[PDB]
Amino acid sequence: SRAEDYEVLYTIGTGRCQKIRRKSDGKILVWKELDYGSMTEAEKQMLVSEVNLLRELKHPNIVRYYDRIIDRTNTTLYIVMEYCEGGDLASVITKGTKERQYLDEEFVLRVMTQLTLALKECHRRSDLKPANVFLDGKQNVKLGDFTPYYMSPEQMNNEKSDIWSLGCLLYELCALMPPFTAFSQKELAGKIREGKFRRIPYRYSDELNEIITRMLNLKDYHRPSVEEILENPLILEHHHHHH
Ligand SMILES: COc1cccc(-c2cnc(N)c(N3CCC(C(=O)O)CC3)n2)c1
Ligand SMILES: [Cl-]
Ligand SMILES: [Cl-]
Ligand SMILES: [Cl-]
Ligand SMILES: [Cl-]
Repeated sequence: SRAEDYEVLYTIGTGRCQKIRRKSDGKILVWKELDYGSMTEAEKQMLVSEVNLLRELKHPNIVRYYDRIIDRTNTTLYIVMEYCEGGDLASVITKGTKERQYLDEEFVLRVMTQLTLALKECHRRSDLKPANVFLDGKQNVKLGDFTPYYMSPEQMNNEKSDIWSLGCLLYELCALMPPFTAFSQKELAGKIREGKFRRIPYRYSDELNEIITRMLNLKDYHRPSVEEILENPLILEHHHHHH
């Protein structure tokens, strides 16, 4: 549990995220670097609190956080977590736009199934966007992190709010653009409150279109619950995580 136990391979993004290798057994991991040198005792206490709660989230569809490492010489805290070799979903959407190629329905069903189960676990314990959703090396989808395109009408003015955000994310995976677009937040808010959007492309089934649309209902109480989503006939065993 010291930084010297690991070698940095390279920087993933900029605190700063780095792919690292554990020296003892060669295991590939990543860590996030948090410089706490500019923080008050009160801000460091809330940091330690947040980090200890991260450690108890064990679920196949939530990024796994293993360890935390302190380096007082640099006032740097390192959060060691699993490595998701597939990167984030935002980059998958970007790729699709550039290649002018829509994503497979099977892929969208996997994201839906696995993110719905991550949310179910989050709700049971008590920010859904493509940049916070990660892919591993075997088609598994994991929620991480922890212009407001995905802002729900009610949050504009609740576990059903998360359903709205998943609807927006799944819609963007299919259309390669969010359901509501605009140049300012006030214009965005107008579009959102009206609750109209284009059908996802026709290569996607009426059944997939229907459930996404339901998640985007203006009335939180008409959006399907996590349990109602998972009962959908589209969602099969192979859409779930597999080790
Ligand atoms: C090029 O490969 C990439 C691209 C983008 C992200 C990643 C990646 C891989 N594994 C991770 N555990 C990871 N993180 C997911 C969790 C994030 C968080 O808790 O702040 C930090 C970044 N990102 C890899
Ligand atoms: Cl898994
Ligand atoms: Cl296209
Ligand atoms: Cl269309
Ligand atoms: Cl199969």
